[PDB]
Amino acid sequence: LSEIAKIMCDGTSLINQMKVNLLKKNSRQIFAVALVKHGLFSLDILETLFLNRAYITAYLPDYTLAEITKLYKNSSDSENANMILCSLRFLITNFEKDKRHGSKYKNINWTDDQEQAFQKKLQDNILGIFQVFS
Repeated sequence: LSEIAKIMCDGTSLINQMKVNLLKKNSRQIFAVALVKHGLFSLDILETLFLNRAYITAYLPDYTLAEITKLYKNSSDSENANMILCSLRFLITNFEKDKRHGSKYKNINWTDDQEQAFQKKLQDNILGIFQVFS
């Protein structure tokens, strides 16, 4: 209810309505990203993450401003801070996304197939992210 505690002071009764929009209005990605960096990459939990308010329009945009902020956490004991994000680098498309490979991405291991595949995919959005950076 911290959000409910935050939304309450955020304005009276109509706040419950603005609670749903303002939830993802800022970050549906950084929210995911920090969470994806926090513990779990599971899309089902990601659904259950935003299912606590009010469909896939949240997970649709999850593919671009999104990918950027996830790369802004890179900072031995912090060696996995890269790994946790490094695993978030492998995972991508709807085929690979919609399935339990989302929980298998963190199993990295990394296929030699993708090694040339996502390099094409990151280079697709490599320019867009800097358009957000710059």
